[PDB]
Formats: sequence, structure tokens, C-alpha cells
Amino acid sequence: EELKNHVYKKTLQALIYPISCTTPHNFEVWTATTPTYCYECEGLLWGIARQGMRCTECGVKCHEKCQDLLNADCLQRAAEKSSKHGAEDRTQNIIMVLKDRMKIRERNKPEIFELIQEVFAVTKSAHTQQMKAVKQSVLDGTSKWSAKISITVVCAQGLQAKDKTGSSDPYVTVQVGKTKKRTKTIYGNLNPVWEENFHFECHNSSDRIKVRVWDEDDDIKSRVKQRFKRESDDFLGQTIIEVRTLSGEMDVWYNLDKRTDKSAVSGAIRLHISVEIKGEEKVAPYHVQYTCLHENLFHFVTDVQNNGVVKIPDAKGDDAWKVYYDETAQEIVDEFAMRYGVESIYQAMTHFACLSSKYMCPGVPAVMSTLLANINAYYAHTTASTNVSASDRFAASNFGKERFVKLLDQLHNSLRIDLSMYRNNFPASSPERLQDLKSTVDLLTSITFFRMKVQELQSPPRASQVVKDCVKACLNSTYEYIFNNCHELYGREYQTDPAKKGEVPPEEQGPSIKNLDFWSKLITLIVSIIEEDKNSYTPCLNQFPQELNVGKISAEVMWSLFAQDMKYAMEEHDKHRLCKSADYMNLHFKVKWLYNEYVAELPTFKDRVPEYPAWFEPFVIQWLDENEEVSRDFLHGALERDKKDGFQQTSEHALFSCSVVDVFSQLNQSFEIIKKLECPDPQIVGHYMRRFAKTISNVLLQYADIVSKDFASYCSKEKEKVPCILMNNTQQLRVQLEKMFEAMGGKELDAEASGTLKELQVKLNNVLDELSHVFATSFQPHIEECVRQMGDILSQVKGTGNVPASACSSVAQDADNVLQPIMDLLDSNLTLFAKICEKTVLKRVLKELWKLVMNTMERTIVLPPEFLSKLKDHMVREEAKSLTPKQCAVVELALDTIKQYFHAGGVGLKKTFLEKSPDLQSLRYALSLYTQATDLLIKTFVQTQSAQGSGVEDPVGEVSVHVELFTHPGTGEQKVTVKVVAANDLKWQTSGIFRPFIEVNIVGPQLSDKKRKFATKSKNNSWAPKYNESFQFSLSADAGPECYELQVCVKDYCFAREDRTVGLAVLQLRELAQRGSAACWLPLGRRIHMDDTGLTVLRILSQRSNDEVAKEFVKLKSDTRSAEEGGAAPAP
Repeated sequence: EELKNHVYKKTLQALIYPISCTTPHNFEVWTATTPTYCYECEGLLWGIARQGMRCTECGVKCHEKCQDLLNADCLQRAAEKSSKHGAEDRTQNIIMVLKDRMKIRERNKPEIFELIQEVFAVTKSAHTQQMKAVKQSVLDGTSKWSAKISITVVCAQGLQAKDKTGSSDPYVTVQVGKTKKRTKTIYGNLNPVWEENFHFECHNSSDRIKVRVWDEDDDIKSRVKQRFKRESDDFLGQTIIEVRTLSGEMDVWYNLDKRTDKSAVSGAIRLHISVEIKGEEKVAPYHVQYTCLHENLFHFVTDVQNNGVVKIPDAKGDDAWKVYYDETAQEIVDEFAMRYGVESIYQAMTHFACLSSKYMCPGVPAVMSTLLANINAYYAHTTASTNVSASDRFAASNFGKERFVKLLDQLHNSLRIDLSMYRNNFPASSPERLQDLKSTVDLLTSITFFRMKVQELQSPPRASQVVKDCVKACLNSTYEYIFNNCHELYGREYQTDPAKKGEVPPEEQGPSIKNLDFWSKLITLIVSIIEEDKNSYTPCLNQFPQELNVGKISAEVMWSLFAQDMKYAMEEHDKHRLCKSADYMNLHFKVKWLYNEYVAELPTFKDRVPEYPAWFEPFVIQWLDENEEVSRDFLHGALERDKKDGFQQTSEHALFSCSVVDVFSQLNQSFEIIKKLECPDPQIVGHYMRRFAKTISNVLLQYADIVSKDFASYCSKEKEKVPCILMNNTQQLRVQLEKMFEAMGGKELDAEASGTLKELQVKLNNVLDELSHVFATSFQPHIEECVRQMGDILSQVKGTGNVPASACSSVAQDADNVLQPIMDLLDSNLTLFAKICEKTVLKRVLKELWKLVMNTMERTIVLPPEFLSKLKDHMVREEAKSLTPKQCAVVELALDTIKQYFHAGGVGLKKTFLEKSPDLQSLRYALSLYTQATDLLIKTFVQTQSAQGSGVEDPVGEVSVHVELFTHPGTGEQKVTVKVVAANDLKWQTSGIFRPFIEVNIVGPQLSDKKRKFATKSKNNSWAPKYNESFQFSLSADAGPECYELQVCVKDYCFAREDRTVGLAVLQLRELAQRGSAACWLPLGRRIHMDDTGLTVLRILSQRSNDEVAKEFVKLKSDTRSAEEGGAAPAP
């Protein structure tokens, strides 16, 4: 209150006579060339020694030291000069100028005085009466030196003695003008203290105070003296003082002087002296008075006039920072800051303190950015010519540095706060609040700059980081709020059903387990925000463009917070599977899109393989599962529809049936659903491919199986189209599987998906072999039948250099006759199969058939039932009427015809495979036996009949031979010394005298020229007869001993009658080749055992029925004991 009313009064006084009424003294230096007296002090001006100043405008003559002590303006001092030259009336005139100035001022600017009244809340009547007071303080006070004076006589020291006591009873009189007063008396003292005050009136600075000290005589002498002298109280001394030496308040001691005829004087008097030319010395330092004025005015303007709205001033330039108000108010504070000097920066800091209480009002952040840029520029640069620091010049602020620092920090914090929710506090929908926002960051740069420049702080908070925190803050508050309120937000902001805009359950404003829609909704929220940040805020907040892309900070913050939440969601869905596979696939495309839009290009995530595919992968696998099972049900349907269609070929040249196509179509539709994800994690891809390669393997083996199963039922000799088509299906699987494997990225494929499909292809191959076999096999009975007929037809042909012209019928006619049963079957079927089998299929079929055929002929014709089943039977010791040249031909031509048929010009089998067919080469080889030489055949017999020695069926006795294989010392041939030691167990109890002897024979090749037989002497009546007789066979030199065997035979001697065979044993000379010599018991058989090659050779040697070696061989091997004299039957 005190300061407010003091400042009200001083503002009224300051502006009733505004200092802008005043005029300046144009002084010339002027020589007082005669003794002259100064119009201020009345002091001597004289010569050059004491020159004066003569004004022209005020005219006024004074000391130099007085030309400024001439206090009043050049109007008033022109008046006072005019009174001191002669015209006093000019003084009353300029008193009337002072009146008229104040009347005009009031009448012309009444709004100044009214505003001071309203700002200081004074009434109009009381304002009129305080205005009477400040009018009077310049209008009674228009020209006054009407001093009240208040003289405290304090004390004296060293006074003269005069007393009745012998000391003195000093009192004092004081006089000013005619008026006279006294102290009471100090008694008996020469150093008295009174401290006694006298008020006086003076009307002239050239008056004197008179002060006089008196010894108080109250005695008969003083009662007498009172009749003759005025001063009845013996005078102790005086001082006399000019009123112009006085001012304000004083406390001074003065030495004392004489006056009266009674005077004896010494010492001094102390006087306190007040002089009430003194006025408002009670100044709050005019700073503070101006502040009070300014705060009152500011609240009055903003709050009272403008209802708290900050009216931005009637301001001019950047120096709006110095024009705080409209004219009236501006002139108020300026006439105050002029009359009372208050510096422009102090005025400004006061205004910035005011504004900070309102900083949120529109445009105020631009004004405060301005005002602070200036208060900064002031302390940082204005008078930075002073070597004092900005922070210290700012300390020397009469406002108080600290008060200002606090104020900035509070404000800055309040800005940081508002920025931390920039979106909510400065919505993009208000460009005005986007501009206040922009001007706020301009203010915050201006504060950071003040801290850096005026406070001289070295690392103040960097304006970009300060704001980046606030943005991150505002973004995280956004994210929390969206993740918790997704439905309310997506609801109101976009939702594709108006019934879904409201407070949907929290399990749907955060994550649902039932649906993916919260997440599609959250995706759109995220997009929208990043857009607003990119689009409204990144431009609004461009001050740190390099540091502060609001759109990027948005995309990063929001995705990060999202991706966490989404990952857990996908894991949660995976436990429950309430949404369909498909829904997660749709969500995957949305998420794939979203990342690949906003996120992938932020450096942080450009740096990485996207992790999101790991979220969807189980749902893709689920889909692959649903897919495989559907595909396997489909597979069975397709196979069964095709089966119902009897497995027709898709066309007569599209050799597989339609199910193959359907399946590959399905598998491709399926694969493409996978492929359409393009998962950027190739191991998750690898997993899908492993999963699917299994699907494929399973489906295709299940096909190949369902085929392989039905296959044999179709192999019957009339549905033949169908097994062809099924093998073509199988092969077509392999073929399209190679394609699909390539489509899955071929050799680039996951090694285990690849492992699977390689395994699969190998199994499908092995299936196709077994089908080709099973197929070729169903014709086998027909083949065997036909081949037996061809064998029957061939048996009419014989060795036709030895037969008539119906069987010496040409090699061709015989071959044709022979061939005919098969050529019928062949031509039809191979043509049909060549038309309707895929070449892979056909080749396998044909190999199987070829083998089968070859083997069938080799058996059924070349080692035929029409030969050996006679010779080794009770039937004919066959020739097959000689398998000469002719039936070697016929067959070789038929084989060739067949080989051309199976070859089918390369449409069938390769002439290489056929020529190098073991089936053929064996067949050819058996054909070669038939034409061979007798000794080669006999050699083949002894070498193959190795078993002729190990085991005899029912022995008739045994022979002890000691045999020596001398590689002969006389010739280098092989000779065989057979020492016939004895026989034993001879089953020969004959009716005549028994006379046993032992024959020994040799068997092997090249024995036509050599003694094949020896015999011992006889022994009478003896069934274990000894001989000790030595024979010497010769072998060939060229054939080794393993080409030979002894054939021992005991016999009964009957001269003039006939000798009789008692038994037979074979000793292989292959043993004696090793043993060198051998004592051995040879069990005598009744016959000698053979194998099929003994018998094939014996069938070919029996054809040599005229060759004496072949006769004697066929005879000596068909040689047997008569059962007489010794019991049971032989065995084969």
C-alpha cells in the first residue's frame, strides 16, 4: 500500500507538470567587466577573475558554478532573470504558464490522470483532491522558497564564564527574520547540552539565522539592566548563518562571536538545523517506484481493461521491448522514467516479469522471445564496451539478476512442460497454436541463448535435446494412450461401423484373443500419428531441422512400442487359434506392408532382417497343415474321380491321367499362397519349405502308392492302356516334381526340404521300376506260352543240311513260322505301348519284357523242353535231329527280328543294351555249345562233373587204388601209375566160380589215340581180392589233370564165356594234381551221377552219334553195373 500510494502521488506530480513542459538555458560565457551579483547565489562576479554565464533565452546572469544551480527551466529562469533585470510581472506570467500548462495537460490528456486514478484504483473525487494536492505541489510550489526551519540548539563547548555561580548559566536565543525564541538554561556549565528545537519561517534564501548565547542572570542587576539593555543575561557569544548555506537537515558546530558592550566570548555552539524546502526525499529508489507503477499498470491493462488478455502494446520496432503500453500508459511510465531517470533495461525486465504471469496468451511467446532477445542483447552486447562480464553487468542490474534468473527458469520449465505435451497443448488443428508453438521454441532458443550469453553458462541444456525429450514424452504419452484406448481412438477416428466408436471392452482397446481387429486398428492409429508428426509438427518445429525430424522420431518411437506388443499378441493367438489361419495371413500382409512402409527405412531397422515373420510363422505352419490335409483329401478325391474315369490318358499324347494335373495344380495354388508371403527371414522360409516338402512327399508318395496298389489289378492283358497311363502318371509326377522343386527355388532350396524332395524322387523312381516289372510280368504267361509254341514250331526245323526242303525251308520262312506266335503279340502291344507310354516308362517296361523274353527263349527254346526233357528221360537220347547250323540260324534271325522289334528303330531299347544283353549273350552262348567240338564238350563235361567222386548212391563194394600222377620223366606228358591194390565188400556172390579182376579206365579230352583201359589178372573165389598190379595211363600233354578222371570198374573173369561188370567208381585227377599220389578207397557205384551241364554236353555229344569219341564217351558215362549177384537199384 505505502509504495503504491507514494507512487500514485509521484506519478500524478510527475505528469501534471510533465518534465516535457521544460526549456533549456542557452548560456554564453560572459565577463562581469564590473562587480556583479549572481542571480542564483547573489555572490560576486567580477572581471576575468570571477566570470559568469549570461543566458540568452533566460537572459540570466550567474556564476559558472551557479548556471546549473539556477534550478528552474528556461521559461522560469527567463521569468526570474526578467525580475532581476526589472520586470517582476514576468514571474507571475510564468506562474500562469505553469498553471496553463497543467490546465492544458489535464484538458488535453485527462486520460493520463484518469488512468493513474484507475490503475491506483483511487476515486474521481479523491483523485480531484490529491490532484489539488499535486497541482498545489507545483502551483502553490510554482516558485517557492518559503522554508520552514527547525533549529535544534544542541550544545556548546569552551564558553566564557559570566555567572552568579562563577561558571555560566548558558541559554541561547535563536532569531530568523524579526521572530525570536530561546532555549531553557543549562546552569553552572561552560560545555552545556540543550538539544532544544525552535521552529521558524523564512521566505528568502538571502536571510540570516542569528544564534546568541546568554548567561541567565536573574538578580537585582538584571532587573536594573532590563530598563536600559534588551539582553539582560550576560552574553556568552553568537553565530550568524546565511539561509542559502542551509538545506534539508544539518548538524554543525560554529565558533562564537561578540555583540553587546558587555561581551567577553569564547568557544563554539552545535546547532542541528532542519529546512523544509525538503520534499519527497522518501523516494523508494526510483527503480522500485517505477516497478510499482509498472506492475499496477500491467495488471490494470491486462486484467482490468483486457480481462486477463494481454493486449500487445501500441509498440514500435523490436523496441516493442521498450514500449510496454499504449501512448497514455507509455507516457505515464516514460515521464516517470524520465523525471526519475529509470533505465530502459530495468523497465524491460519489469515488463518481462509481468508478461511471464500470462505467457500462454496468443502471440506472447513471440513478444517474450523478442523482449528476451533484447534483454539478452542488452546485457550481452549493449555496454559490453565495459570489460565487465555479461553475467556481472547483469548482476549490476538494479532489477536484481537473481530475480530475473528465477523468472527465466520458471518460464523455461513452464515451456518444457507445455512442450512435453506439445500435441495436446498446441494441436495441429490450430495453426495459431502451431505458431505460438513455433514462437515458443524461438523463445526457448532465446532463453538457452540468455543462459549461454548473459548468465555465461558453458553447457546449458541444448534447445534441440530439451525439445527431443518433450517430443519423446509426448509420443510415449500418445503410445500409452493409444495402446490402452485403441478402440475409443480407432472408434472415433475411423471405425468402419458407428456402433464400434465407443468404449468397447478393455480386452479390445488393448489386445483381443478372439480377433485381429484391434491390431488392424492399432496399425491405422500408428499411421495417422506419424503422418501428423511428419506433416504438421516437423514443419512447425523446423528450428533444429538436422536434429528434429518429428515424423521420424514418431515412426521409431511408435513402431518400437508396437512391435513388442504385437509379438506378444501373435504368441498369445498361437495358444488359442480363435481367428482362422487366413486372418493371420491377412494381418501378415498388413504388417509386412506397414514395416516395409514406415519402419524398414529408419536406419535402426534398415540395419536388420525383419523379426515380424517369426510372429506369423506358426499361423503359416497351421495354414500349411490345413492345406496339406485338404490337399490329401483332395488327392484321394482326384485319384478317385480319375479312377471313376477308368484312368483315361489326358489325351492320346498327354499320356498320364488328369489327377496328376489336378494335384500339381493344387500343389502350385498351395505353394503360391506360401510364396506370396516372401518372408524376409530365410530360415523361417526354410521351415515352411521343410514343412511343405514333407506335404509334397506325403501327398506324392500317397499318390504313387494309391497307384502302385491299383496297378496290378490294371496289369491284366486288356486294360493295358491303364498301367501304361499309371506309369506315365508316376513319371509325370517325377517330371512335374522336378519343376515344382525348381519353383520352390531348385538348388537354392533349403537343404532338408531338398533332402526330402530328393528322397521322394528316388522312391518315385523305385516305385516306377516295380510298376514296370509288375506290368511286364502280367504278360509273362502269354510270352511263355507263345515262346513254347515258337519252340514247338522250331522242332519241325532240324539240322536241315541233313533234312528235306520243307524244313530246309529258308532260314527266313522257318524264322517267320517260328516267330509268328510272338510277333502278333509284340507288334500290336509294342505299337500300342509306343503310342501310349512315356519313354522312361516304356524303356523300363521293355527292359523287363526283354529280359523276360530272352530268358524265356533261352529256357523254352535253346535249352528247350524239346531237347533235354527227352535225353535225361526214358524218351530219346536226343539229337533234336541235330541242332546244326540251321536251327542256329532261324533262331539267330528270329533273335535279330525280335531285337529290331524291341529296338523299334530306337523308340524301344538301345541296340547297345540289346547287343550287350546278358540275356542275349547267354542265349548266344548256349547256342554256341550246340555246334562245339567233341573234346571241348568232353572237357566241359569233366570240368563241370567235379561231383563225380564226392558221393556214390548205394555202393556195391570199393577199390583200393594207389595212384601216382607222374608228370612223366621220359616225355613231360602226364602219366598215371594206377597200382590196383585190392577190392573190398564186392556184392557179387555168383553161381559159377567167382574170378574178379579190376579194369581201370581214363576219361577226359584227347583220348582217341591213348589206351583208355587196363585190366588186372583174376583172383579165384575172393570178394576182397588183392592184385598189387600197376597200370600206366597217358593223359594229354595240353589238358591238365583237372580235365581228367579215372573210371575204375571191377569185373568177373569167365574164359570162353563173357566177363561181367561188378561196379564203377570215378577218381578225379584234379585231386591227384594236388596230392601227386593217392592211396584211396573208391566206393563202387552202380552208375555215375551228372548235372545239367553234364547233361547239356551229353545232349550235344549224343548229337555226335557217329563220332567214335562222342559215342565212347556217351557210352562210358551211360555205363552201368548189372544188378545180378548184388541186389538193389541205382540212383541218378
